[PDB]
Amino acid sequence: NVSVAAYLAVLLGTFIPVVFLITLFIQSEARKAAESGQ
Amino acid sequence: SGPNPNKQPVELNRTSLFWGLLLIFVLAVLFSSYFFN
Amino acid sequence: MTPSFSAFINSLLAGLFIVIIPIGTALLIVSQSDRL
Amino acid sequence: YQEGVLQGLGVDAIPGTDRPKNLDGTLVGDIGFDPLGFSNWLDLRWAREAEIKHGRVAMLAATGMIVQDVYKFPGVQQTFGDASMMKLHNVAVGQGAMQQLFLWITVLETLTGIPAIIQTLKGSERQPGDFGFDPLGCGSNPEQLARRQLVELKNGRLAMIAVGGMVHHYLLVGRGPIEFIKNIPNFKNP
Amino acid sequence: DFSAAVPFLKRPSNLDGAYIGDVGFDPLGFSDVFDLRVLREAELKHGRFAMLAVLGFIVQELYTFPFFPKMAPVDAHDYFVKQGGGSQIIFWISFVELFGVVALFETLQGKREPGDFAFDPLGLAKDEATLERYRLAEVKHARLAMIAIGGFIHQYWVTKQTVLEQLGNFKSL
Amino acid sequence: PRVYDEEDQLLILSDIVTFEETDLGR
Amino acid sequence: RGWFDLMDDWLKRDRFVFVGWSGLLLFPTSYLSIGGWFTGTTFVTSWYTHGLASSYLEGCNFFTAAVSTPANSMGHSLLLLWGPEAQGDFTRWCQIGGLWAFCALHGSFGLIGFCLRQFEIARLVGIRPYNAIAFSGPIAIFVSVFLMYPLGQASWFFAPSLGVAAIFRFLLFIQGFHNFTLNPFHMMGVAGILGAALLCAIHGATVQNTIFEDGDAANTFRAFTPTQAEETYSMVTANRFWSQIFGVAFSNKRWLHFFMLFVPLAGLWTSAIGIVGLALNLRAYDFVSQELRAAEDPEFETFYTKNILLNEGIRSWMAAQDQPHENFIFPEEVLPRGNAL
Amino acid sequence: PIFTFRWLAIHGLAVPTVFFLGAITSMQFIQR
Amino acid sequence: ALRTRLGELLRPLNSEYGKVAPGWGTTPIMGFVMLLFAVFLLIILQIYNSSLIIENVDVDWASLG
Amino acid sequence: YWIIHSITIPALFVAGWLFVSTGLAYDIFGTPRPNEYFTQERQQVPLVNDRFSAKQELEDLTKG
Ligand SMILES: C=Cc1c(C)c2cc3nc(c4c5[nH]c(cc6nc(cc1[nH]2)C(C)=C6CC)c(C)c5C(=O)[C@@H]4C(=O)OC)[C@@H](CCC(=O)OC/C=C(\C)CCC[C@H](C)CCC[C@H](C)CCCC(C)C)[C@@H]3C
Ligand code: KC2
Ligand code: KC2
Ligand SMILES: CC1=C(C#C/C(C)=C/C=C/C(C)=C/C=C/C=C(C)/C=C/C=C(C)/C=C/C2=C(C)CCCC2(C)C)C(C)(C)C[C@H](O)C1
Ligand SMILES: CC1=C(C#C/C(C)=C/C=C/C(C)=C/C=C/C=C(C)/C=C/C=C(C)/C=C/C2=C(C)CCCC2(C)C)C(C)(C)C[C@H](O)C1
Ligand SMILES: CC1=CCCC(C)(C)[C@H]1/C=C/C(C)=C/C=C/C(C)=C/C=C/C=C(C)/C=C/C=C(C)/C=C/C1=C(C)CCCC1(C)C
Ligand SMILES: [Fe+2]
Repeated sequence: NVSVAAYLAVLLGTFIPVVFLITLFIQSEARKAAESGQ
Repeated sequence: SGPNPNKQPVELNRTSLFWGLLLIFVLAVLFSSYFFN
Repeated sequence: MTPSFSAFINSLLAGLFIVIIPIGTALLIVSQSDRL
Repeated sequence: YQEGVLQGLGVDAIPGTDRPKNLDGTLVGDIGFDPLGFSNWLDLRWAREAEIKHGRVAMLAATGMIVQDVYKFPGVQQTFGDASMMKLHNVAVGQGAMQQLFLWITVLETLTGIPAIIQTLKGSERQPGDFGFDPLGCGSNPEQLARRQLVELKNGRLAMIAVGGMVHHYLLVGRGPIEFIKNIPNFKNP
Repeated sequence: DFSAAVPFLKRPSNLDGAYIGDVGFDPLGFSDVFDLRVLREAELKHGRFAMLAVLGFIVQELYTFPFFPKMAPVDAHDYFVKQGGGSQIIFWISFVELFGVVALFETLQGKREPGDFAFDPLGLAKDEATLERYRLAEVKHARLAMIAIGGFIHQYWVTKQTVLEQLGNFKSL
Repeated sequence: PRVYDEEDQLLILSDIVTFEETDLGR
Repeated sequence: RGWFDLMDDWLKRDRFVFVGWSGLLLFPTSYLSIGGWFTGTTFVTSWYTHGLASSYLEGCNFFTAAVSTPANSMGHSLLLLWGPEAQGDFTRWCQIGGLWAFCALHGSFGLIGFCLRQFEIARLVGIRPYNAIAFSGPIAIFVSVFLMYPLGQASWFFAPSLGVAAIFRFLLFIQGFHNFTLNPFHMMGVAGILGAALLCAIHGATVQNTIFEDGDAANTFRAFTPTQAEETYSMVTANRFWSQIFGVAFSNKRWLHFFMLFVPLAGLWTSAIGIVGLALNLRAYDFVSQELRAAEDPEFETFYTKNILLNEGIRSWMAAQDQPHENFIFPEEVLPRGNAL
Repeated sequence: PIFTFRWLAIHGLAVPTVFFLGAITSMQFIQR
Repeated sequence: ALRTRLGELLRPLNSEYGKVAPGWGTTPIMGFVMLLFAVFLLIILQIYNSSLIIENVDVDWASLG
Repeated sequence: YWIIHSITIPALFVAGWLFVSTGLAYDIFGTPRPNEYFTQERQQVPLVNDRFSAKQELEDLTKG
């Protein structure tokens, strides 16, 4: 009944910004850890 | 070519990460009912 | 030529001579008089 | 020059508020009348040029309205109907007579007015309002020329007010100057 | 204020009496914004085209060739646009203007007077005084024909009559 | 036919406003 | 100096009321808009446009008086006083609702002038222009609701009329004909407005309850002076309080104030997007799955279906008097009712 | 003195204000 | 900085950075043209708005044929 | 201050009063009087139907 496109849109529009933000945060933390003493 | 002087590092805070995750999840919750119609 | 276009031209003239020209003239006169 | 009286220093229209600082007997028609502070801030060359242009145009306009009410040129009939003051402007811009007049005065202003006023503002020897137009020897003698300048200024100043009155009386009544003189009572509105 | 033609407007800065026909008439700013040599070249080209155009407007109305139909000059432009003769005339005028470009480039560089193509087969204008008189006559006729060709064309467009056909039986608007 | 503005227009002021420390803050 | 420089100097003078270059647009337009609204709510009727009395002269009070929108016979006309509808007649111009167009247009230009005033005063003072960007929220609200929505609809008639009861009617009319509460953009707008009110109250209480004891008086308003190099309240104490009470707390004052700025602005812009969507009847009116479920199952009922029935009742029982130009005549038999269901 | 921006703005916001107050006070005594 | 044929061909076009005319330049001409453009925009706006009828101009689908 | 405004303000208030009491507001703004909401011929709500004939339509509606 419910469209394939509806589930695809919801899941992708949730995950893609989420993984973008997670990647950016991990990159920033990596820079912080590399510059600081480890 | 050569070394580009305009390169700048990009930083995202943990507060910014959580703000972004909350915004994305809340927008998904809000618009899921309308996308499913 | 139509009454609508005559009204439009008269509206342009009225906006020039009742709004733009008086306010501009008063502003210029007061600005020149009060150099402070 | 034209004497030290009626246009020069020592002649004041008021009892004298120490006179405007930028007004003296050098300029023609300077009776020291300036209740506002126009004189100092405004360029006196540009102001005198504008005054002379307004006066000449007003003299021509007042004489034109008077003659048009008095006499129509041959062939102006069969056309324009009544057309005293303002219906005449509209019907003639519709026909193209005032279009021709506007075109030729545009040529005159572009080729004489703009360059002359620009050069006068830059410090040229030309006095404001002077176009060297004297086909007849009416200004050969400076002694008569100063009086002619004063007469021109006074008649232009009178004609500005006169043509403004003619226009406003026509706006109120729909009646031109000669016809306005003919019937005094207000209630008639043609 | 010594423009010598308009007494109240002063001589223009670069309008010295070097050029023929220089009476100081330049009220608007054009000689101070563009090269005077290029302006004189354009003036002479416009005037020569106008003189030829006025002569053609007279002759075509007075006599048209055994060939081509009997037409008014503007209708003649339209007909020869659609026929092919106008294309030929444009081609040859463009061919001459191709070297006119080089002549104007020289005039920009120098070594060539504006409007001077050294065209004088009959050997007229012998001695400098006759040359100066002919230059003055050429410039005056060029300006007069520049006004006159526009007069002819606009009068034909308004009254739908050709010039000599309009001279008699005027039929005022 | 016959002057340079010499202003950066891309410049942040970028001047740090230093604040002093008192005994209470210490 | 030149005339332009002298005029700029005069307009920038430190007077009681700053004028500026933007004042030349702001003061006349805003003054005319406010005066026209007062004139319409005091004298001008709505009898020939809406079939309503909206003026103090007709007997209305502050709540029921309004400057009503033009007649639906007019399209999206500018309704110029010299325009073909009025042809210079002031009385006919007021009767056809031209005063509403006057107020709306001069008020939009007044909002533009006030935004330019904020920009100009920020430039002259020497501060960042985060005002006139906050005001972009109200500007977008006005543009979407009073300009874009009627332009998308049949005419200016369906724009909000400038009155209290008129605004309430507009609210109920939009709810009935669009189900605007169900619109997600309106939901984001409501969240933004309520969160902004929450932020204002909570920030005021937090600052008032974390002040430093900088005075011996019990009333602590005297303990502050504007020429202070020290903060008047403890940010550390407030952060500790809200971190151990709510689980999270602000640690940066600049981020806190930017957030208090951002929430109402974002809410207003989202609501403006929703109203722009409503302008073309592109509304989140119904859920197709729920309608299909209710059609094939008479025993299936949710609060959404009850809202749909309420909107249908609103439309049916307000169409006749809210749109008199349509000449709607609905018999009592076709009027929806709870018993009729 | 006679003409000032404050003076002109005040009387622009006062002369209609008093006129409208008088009009509304008259509206209060209408037979309605 | 790399030198190229296209770079040296287009170099004079990107050579006079920051070069300005003296005081107020051609500002009155720009203002006059902007005023004409504003009048033109008002004319065309009032034409489709139907607040302005010129002659033989029918802002309507039926004018297509 | 008080000398000029003890004459100007009461006169302006009385003028505002007379703008309504003399019936000039109804004539200027077209607001119908309580006795002229419905005419004998037209007992319905009067509504403008055409934008380009609005002036003539209002003249016909408000003639009686
Ligand atoms: C209904 C709610 C509401 C009202 C009444 C309102 C009103 C105002 N806010 C202003 C400012 C602001 N509003 C701001 C944020 C917000 N404001 C909001 C909501 C509102 N803001 C919201 C939700 C936010 C969050 C984003 C900021 C950040 C500012 C300012 O900087 C500014 C200020 O200084 O305030 C402290 C002033 C703008 C003055 C102006 O434009 O120049 C003069 C007035 C003009 C041009 C308007 C006249 C034309 C109007 C649009 C149409 C006519 C309306 C009639 C006169 C009255 C009709 C009444 C009926 C509708 C009942 C004004 C007092
Ligand atoms: C230089 C002086 C002069 C001026 C300033 C002037 C201005 C205008 C204007 C205003 C711009 C118009 C609109 C106009 C129109 C006509 N003129 Mg003209 N005209 C002038 C001179 C003459 C002469 C000498 C005659 C004449 C004619 C006509 C006819 C007749 C045809 C008809 O029967 O329809 C028409 C329509 C004849 C006539 O009837 O005069 C008794 C004729 O002999 N005009 N004329
Ligand atoms: C500032 C604009 C203006 C100027 C510069 C100006 C100059 C002159 C001069 C030149 C020095 C004279 C000689 C003059 C003569 C008359 N003017 Mg006049 N006048 C101006 C404006 C008005 C207004 C607004 C009215 C008016 C009137 C009259 C009457 C009455 C006759 C009558 O009662 O029938 C006469 C004799 C009234 C009128 O036109 O009646 C409808 C009327 O209300 N004027 N006017
Ligand atoms: C063509 C056209 C039209 C037109 C038009 C025209 C031509 C309109 C022209 C109107 C003019 C010239 C009005 C000026 C009147 C004079 C005034 C106000 C000065 C009075 C002197 C005073 C107050 C004081 C003087 C004095 C001084 C200074 C102080 C001391 C004493 C004293 C000496 C008394 C339309 C617009 C109608 C529309 C139509 O479609 C087409
Ligand atoms: C488009 C078209 C075509 C075409 C075409 C062509 C050739 C169009 C060209 C038209 C021309 C050349 C018009 C000329 C206007 C000149 C004027 C008004 C100057 C007058 C002099 C003045 C005012 C003197 C004033 C002066 C005097 C003495 C005294 C004062 C001082 C001074 C200023 C010096 C076709 C025919 C090929 C057909 C095709 O289907 C379409
Ligand atoms: C008691 C009370 C309780 C609660 C507190 C409270 C609210 C403070 C108080 C209220 C007090 C009250 C009752 C306060 C009310 C005060 C009032 C009624 C002020 C009215 C002002 C009218 C103006 C500015 C009209 C100007 C007309 C103009 C610009 C004309 C415009 C024109 C239009 C029509 C369009 C054509 C063009 C022109 C000609 C331009
Ligand atoms: Fe704060």
